[PDB]
Amino acid sequence: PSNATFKNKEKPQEVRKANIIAARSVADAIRTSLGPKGMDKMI
Amino acid sequence: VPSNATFKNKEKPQEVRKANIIAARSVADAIRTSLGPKGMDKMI
Amino acid sequence: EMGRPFIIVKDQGNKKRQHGLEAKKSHILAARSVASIIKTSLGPRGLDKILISPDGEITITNDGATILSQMELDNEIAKLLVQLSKSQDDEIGDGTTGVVVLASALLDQALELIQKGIHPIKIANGFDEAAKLAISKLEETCDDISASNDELFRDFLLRAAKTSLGSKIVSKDHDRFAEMAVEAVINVMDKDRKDVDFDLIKMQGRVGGSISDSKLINGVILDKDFSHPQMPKCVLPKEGSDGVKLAILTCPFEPPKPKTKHKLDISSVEEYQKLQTYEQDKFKEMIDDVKKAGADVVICQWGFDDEANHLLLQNDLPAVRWVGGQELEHIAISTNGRIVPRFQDLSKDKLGTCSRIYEQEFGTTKDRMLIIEQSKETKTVTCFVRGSNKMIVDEAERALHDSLCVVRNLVKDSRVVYGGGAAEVTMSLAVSEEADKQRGIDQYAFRGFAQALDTIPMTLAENSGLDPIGTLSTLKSKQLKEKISNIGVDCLGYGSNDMKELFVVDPFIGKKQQILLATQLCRMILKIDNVIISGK
Amino acid sequence: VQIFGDQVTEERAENARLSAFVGAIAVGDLVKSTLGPKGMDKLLQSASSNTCMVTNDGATILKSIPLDNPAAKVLVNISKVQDDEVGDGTTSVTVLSAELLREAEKLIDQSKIHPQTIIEGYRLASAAALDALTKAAVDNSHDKTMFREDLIHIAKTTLSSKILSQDKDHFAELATNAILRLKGSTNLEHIQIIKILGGKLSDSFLDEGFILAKKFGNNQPKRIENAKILIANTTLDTDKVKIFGTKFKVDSTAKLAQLEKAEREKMKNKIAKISKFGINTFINRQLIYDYPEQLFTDLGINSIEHADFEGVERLALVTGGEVVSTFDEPSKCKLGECDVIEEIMLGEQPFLKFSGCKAGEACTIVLRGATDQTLDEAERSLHDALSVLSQTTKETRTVLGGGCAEMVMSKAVDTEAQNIDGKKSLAVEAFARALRQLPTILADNAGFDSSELVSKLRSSIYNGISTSGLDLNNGTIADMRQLGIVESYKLKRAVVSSASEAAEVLLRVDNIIRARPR
Amino acid sequence: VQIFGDQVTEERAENARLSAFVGAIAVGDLVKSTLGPKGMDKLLQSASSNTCMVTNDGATILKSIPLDNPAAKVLVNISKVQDDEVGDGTTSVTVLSAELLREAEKLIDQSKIHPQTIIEGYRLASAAALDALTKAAVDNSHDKTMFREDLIHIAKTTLSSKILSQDKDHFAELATNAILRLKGSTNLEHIQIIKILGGKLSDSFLDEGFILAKKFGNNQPKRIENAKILIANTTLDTDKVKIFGTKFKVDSTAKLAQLEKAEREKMKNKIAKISKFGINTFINRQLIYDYPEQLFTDLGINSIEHADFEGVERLALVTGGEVVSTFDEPSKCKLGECDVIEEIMLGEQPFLKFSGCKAGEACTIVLRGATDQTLDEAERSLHDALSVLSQTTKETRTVLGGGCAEMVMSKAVDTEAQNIDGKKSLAVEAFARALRQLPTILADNAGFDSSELVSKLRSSIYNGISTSGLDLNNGTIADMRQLGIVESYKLKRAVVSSASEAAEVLLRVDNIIRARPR
Ligand SMILES: Nc1ncnc2c1ncn2[C@@H]1O[C@H](COP(=O)(O)OP(=O)(O)O)[C@@H](O)[C@H]1O
Ligand SMILES: Nc1ncnc2c1ncn2[C@@H]1O[C@H](COP(=O)(O)OP(=O)(O)O)[C@@H](O)[C@H]1O
Ligand SMILES: Nc1ncnc2c1ncn2[C@@H]1O[C@H](COP(=O)(O)OP(=O)(O)O)[C@@H](O)[C@H]1O
Ligand SMILES: [Mg+2]
Ligand SMILES: [Mg+2]
Ligand SMILES: [Mg+2]
Repeated sequence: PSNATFKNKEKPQEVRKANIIAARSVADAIRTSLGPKGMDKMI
Repeated sequence: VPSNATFKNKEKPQEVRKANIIAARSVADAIRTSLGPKGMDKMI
Repeated sequence: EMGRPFIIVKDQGNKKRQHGLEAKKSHILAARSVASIIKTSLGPRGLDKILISPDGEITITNDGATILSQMELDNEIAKLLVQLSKSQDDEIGDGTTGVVVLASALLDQALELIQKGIHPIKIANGFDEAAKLAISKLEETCDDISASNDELFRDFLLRAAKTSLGSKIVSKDHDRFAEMAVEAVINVMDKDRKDVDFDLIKMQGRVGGSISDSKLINGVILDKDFSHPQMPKCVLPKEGSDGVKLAILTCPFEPPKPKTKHKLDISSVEEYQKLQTYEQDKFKEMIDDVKKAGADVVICQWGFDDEANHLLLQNDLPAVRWVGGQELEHIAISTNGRIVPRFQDLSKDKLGTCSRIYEQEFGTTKDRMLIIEQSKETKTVTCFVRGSNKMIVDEAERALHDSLCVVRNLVKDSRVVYGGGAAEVTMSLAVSEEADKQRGIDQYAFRGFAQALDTIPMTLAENSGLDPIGTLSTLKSKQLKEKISNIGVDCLGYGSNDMKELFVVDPFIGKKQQILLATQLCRMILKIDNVIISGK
Repeated sequence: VQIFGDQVTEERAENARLSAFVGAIAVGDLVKSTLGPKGMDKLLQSASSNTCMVTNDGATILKSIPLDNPAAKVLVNISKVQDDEVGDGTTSVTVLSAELLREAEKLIDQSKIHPQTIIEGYRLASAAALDALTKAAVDNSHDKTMFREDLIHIAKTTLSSKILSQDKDHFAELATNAILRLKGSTNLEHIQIIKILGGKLSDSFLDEGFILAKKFGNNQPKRIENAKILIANTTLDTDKVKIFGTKFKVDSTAKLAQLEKAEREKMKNKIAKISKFGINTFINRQLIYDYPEQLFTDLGINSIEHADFEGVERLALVTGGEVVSTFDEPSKCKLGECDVIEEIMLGEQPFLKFSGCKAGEACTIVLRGATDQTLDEAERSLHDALSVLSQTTKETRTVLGGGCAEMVMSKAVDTEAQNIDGKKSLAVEAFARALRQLPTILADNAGFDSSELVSKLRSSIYNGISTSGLDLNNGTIADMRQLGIVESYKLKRAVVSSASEAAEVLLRVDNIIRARPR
Repeated sequence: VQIFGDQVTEERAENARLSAFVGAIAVGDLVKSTLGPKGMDKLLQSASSNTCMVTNDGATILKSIPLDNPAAKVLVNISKVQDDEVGDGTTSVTVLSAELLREAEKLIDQSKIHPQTIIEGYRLASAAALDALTKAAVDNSHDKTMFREDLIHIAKTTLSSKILSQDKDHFAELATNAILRLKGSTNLEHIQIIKILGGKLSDSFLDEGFILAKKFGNNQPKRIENAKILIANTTLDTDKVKIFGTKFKVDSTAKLAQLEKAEREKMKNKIAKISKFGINTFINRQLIYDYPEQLFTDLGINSIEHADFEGVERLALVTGGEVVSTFDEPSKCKLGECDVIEEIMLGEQPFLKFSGCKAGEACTIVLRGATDQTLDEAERSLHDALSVLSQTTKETRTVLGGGCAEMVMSKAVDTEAQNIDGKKSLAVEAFARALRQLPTILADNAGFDSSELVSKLRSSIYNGISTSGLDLNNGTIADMRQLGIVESYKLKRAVVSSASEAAEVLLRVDNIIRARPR
């Protein structure tokens, strides 16, 4: 309860959340290209 | 004799008092020439 | 104006003119801004200051010569104080922070006299006469230490060393710094104890380790390593030897070629085959001339081609490449050798002699540096300084450099004084006593010079957290009751205001220049009337 | 009257002392979370080329991030010196030197202590801290078995703060054997690190030999047994002789063909002298053209080109041979010996592997990683571990880690604070509380208590037990001798000396002057 | 995803907090030098109109200085609330509320305590601090001799920090007699303060009767013996006829001449009803036209016009009469009497002086100074002193000041802190050390070592002697009963309550959302 450590920093856990969102957004772009039913990507 | 008692902090007020005296004496220098019967008028 | 443009000088509106009392007030306040900066760093209780260069490099020092050198200013009066401390560091090398405080103290007392209606030349005439009365008074009080032998003469060098080492960063090691600074002059000096050569002592800094690793090494320290490092790092002499027979060569190892541009025409195969044998015969001849002379380590200015890497490896001859021309002069002095211009002039008498040649690993990677040691007293002493910060390795150079400037001044005969504010108080009461006898219009001139000398002892009480009024009143009352001039301000607070028991010693030639540089500079400043400053 | 020019920033007052102390707080707080095996890595955003760099070391983080505060540049320089001197502890120096300013800030503000008094307080406090580590140092160099075992425990402590803390048990022997191969050599440029992308992180191995990325030129076989390796530095390709003032005066092209043919005769005569050694392999650091390479085909001699000079010294120490030029004299020249030479392939690039070499003075480390960021981290993680173990062969004294060494020094600091009296007692005791922060941050990164857990370690030492330490795995007090947590004595003195000297820098600055940028 | 918008500044977690802590430090350091009798005054220069103000009050400094920090306005509002309810101690509230955050800043950092846990520590600490301060109070007003002497000691303590501190010995009687003449009614509307240039500060004298700057009529004499004073709410002016809302319909100008004459006889009959009272003096709230003024000369009636809203009640209470409107019934509104109505002159502006009235329920204070900067502070110096002396009439509980009250409250905090288990006990001890910061600054502004004076005062109270305090003149520990330093209980209770609640607000902020400024 009151004896717990507050750690003073909620930033480290918020930085990882912003890193996972941008990482999953890149993996979700090529998701439609997987398998024989995948689609080509023109760059 | 050193290292004991107290050490002065925030010395800016020492400079602020000097800046206030120097600026006040500069104003007193222009009016100083008007002192006495030999003084001159100041046109503003 | 009459309606036509009136321009006497090009860039009329750009340049400005100052005259009257406003021109004098701007010059005094310009020195007060510089003084209050230097007064904080004066004394062993002073504090350093960060100097930011336009290129991003930083410098931390309390030295008035270094602070003002890298300081970018505008007003020319403050720029005159820059060369004031530069004049003190170039010649004497000690008391750079005292000449700025003393000069501004003369200007502060002169501003009060100008407001009273005194002509500026009459103020400058009073400071010149009062400067010679203070120097002649302190010259009679000091005593000659030259009567002591060489055993006691080393003690006086240790006394003035510990004083100059204070007030600067890394002042905890001053005990060992004072010992190493004196031993450099003990090794390098004339037999008559006169006119010692300072250029024979080089200051070589190194970044790494800790300050406790600083030690004296007599020899040459080079940044270049052994070429083709298949040879052992530490070179040892032969069983019996006269020495290591160090060789110095300003000529690279190459087949002889004309200095002028030449054209070698080969008209046949037979002429080309002779060039093949002529090529290898020279590299075999150059390595034999060194072996016949008994030399071991060969030093080359321009280096040599990879052909001689294995050639000098077979004969076990260490070699270095790309050694600077200035370092070659430093090498021949330590080993007492002679530079050999060519193999035809190579002899065993021109080879240098040193105790040992070796390299140190220093840190993890860094770079490889060569170290030379001497087996006896020589004319070369190289200072070795280490530190955990780049700023520490830098400031420690000029910290020991200024310490060597104090010792070389003591080499001059029959000049010594005791510091700690005892010199300024003794010379202050001598000037104030003459003011009562002379009277006249110059009576107020000696008062301004006497009050200016007391500013240095009062500044020492500010950094130590003392009362400048109670400290100055004690020093003045002591000189009137007794003739002992050795009582002064103690910023370390060990008691015993007598300087004889505290061992603090300063060169008289350094304190004499402080009055001359401060008085003669204020004489020029007080003569300035019209100030013309062009726009940048 | 302003003596300074335009756009000149200076603080002569409290703003200067405030900016100097707070400037070190942001530097200390940046590397604070990177201290300990539970610390987290930091990310660096490059201003150009968009090259990301992830490193736990504080030396790279401080040098990469631009800092315009001079108070910050002092903590950056001491980290570069700590990396270049010992090779490890760059974060510990920055944190410890920052905590010295934290305790010195409250003495000037609250306690009203003179700045030099705080500086003179650390002088007598650091003397007791360095003497406390001397009596706690144990020299195991008298036994080769106990000395080799200590090299493994030191590697486990250094590799724990990096990403290798999971596999550090497998990598402790690889880093220990690599130092034993050097036989006391402190030079780390003799060990090659080849980073390979892909595979498991635990697949990193250390071969006995020299692994060269270069391959044979054209027709040389991949695998050959009983091959004598020779190294030649100079020329042997289209030799220019020496002087540049040589020319060919030709009356008719019939004679010109004989002059160029004589150049090929010089090449054939030089290769013919190489065959007199009886070597199956030849290596040139300079690249070899097609004409001289074909001469090795009939002689059965291998050829290798484009070898870097820093790899030549590494190669010469593996084969135990000698660099040979001026082939006229075979007697004074020495060649290297190798049992078998095979060309392998790791990933897409084939490599040249050596095995059964006579001399072990140099080796080559191969690393495996999932990303190049882990590869750059794996090389820097071993560079910090191999640097401490290299200095251990020189100075064999060791001191226990895990919060023990920091608290033992604070025991001698509190003793000297009573005899000094004066106002320095607050400055001396401030140095002891600054030593509490290093084991405290170890518990902060692991999510532990910063008060009761530290008090248990402090009360255990004053009872007569000097072997007590902090255990971050179980979150309690454990013995450091059993857990095998120990560091070099040179690392302990370097952190205390560098932080004490760096703290004396900013405390001496009353005024900060900033010139107009260029 | 940015939901808020463009140009929206927001801070979260460790970024959100430490914005409130630095804000309290920047605000607390401004009023830190103004605390105590040796404190230094602060000059405030406006960005427009070039108006400067010299003030020692912490509330007036924070209102003038623009602050965009949301946490800075927290310390500004509590300075206004402390100024609204009491008027003194606004500097101590800003400092004490800032010291609570400075101590709590290290609680979350060093000891790792949750912010809400620290709030629970102040709740138990403030409850024990108010109980110890209440028991230390001494009952007052039971004796009229001791009640008057205690008011003199309060005025000397409040004016000690003001520029009046040199002349406050003579000003203790100036501010005391103004409260006793109020007859229990607490208002500052009844006390007039007039600024006069010239002379010295100690030339300020107490006004017997009521003095207000006015002017006599043109034909009216200056001095009248035993004059009757009346105040009229209604003004003598053209009233139209009665109800307004009308205009005259004139068929022939023969009736128009007698029409304007009828309006002249209406105001003439109104003065005839006023003359039935037999008054020698008349006072109106608004400007009087020249026509009714001539009727006062033949009847021997003084005239005073352009009376401020505050001047109506100030004059009516001193004379004892009440404001008359209809004038119809002579028996009602019995009027007082003034001995001397003769007007005097102070400086270049003559001031109407009254003497020998029936009631002293309203007062007037004359102040003389060299510059308006001193006169602006001289009014605010007495305004803070008269506010506490007025609140002391209704609230008789008083306590000892001079740094003693803060130390006595901290004694009970450390007593109950030993019986509180858990991590919240560290926040309780932080409240006790925060109470010791107020007497610590008292020694810093006086040029004396704070570590020596606070340590001797802290250990002296634990011995059982609660009368010990700080003496800034001799720089030692002296008794507060002998020095005569007494402060009201309402003053010290408002400082502890406002500072403890203000620090609780900023510790509850984990996020700050700044909208785009208009
Ligand atoms: N340890 C000391 N004890 C007494 N006086 C000292 C001591 N160190 C320096 N001083 C005095 O302080 C003055 C300034 O010395 P310092 O600032 O160290 O170098 P510089 O003379 O170049 O300014 C000297 O004149 C000297 O008399
Ligand atoms: N298993 C463990 N238990 C307790 N402490 C440990 C353990 N592993 C490492 N440590 C401690 O964590 C610290 C890691 O410090 P480190 O981050 O390497 O500092 P730097 O980066 O400056 O070298 C070491 O000083 C060590 O004492
Ligand atoms: N003559 C005095 N001697 C010692 N302490 C004093 C004296 N006068 C005032 N103080 C102390 O100064 C503090 C501030 O007083 P005051 O100026 O009334 O409040 P503020 O500074 O908040 O406006 C009080 O807590 C009191 O203890
Ligand atoms: Mg010096
Ligand atoms: Mg490490
Ligand atoms: Mg007050």
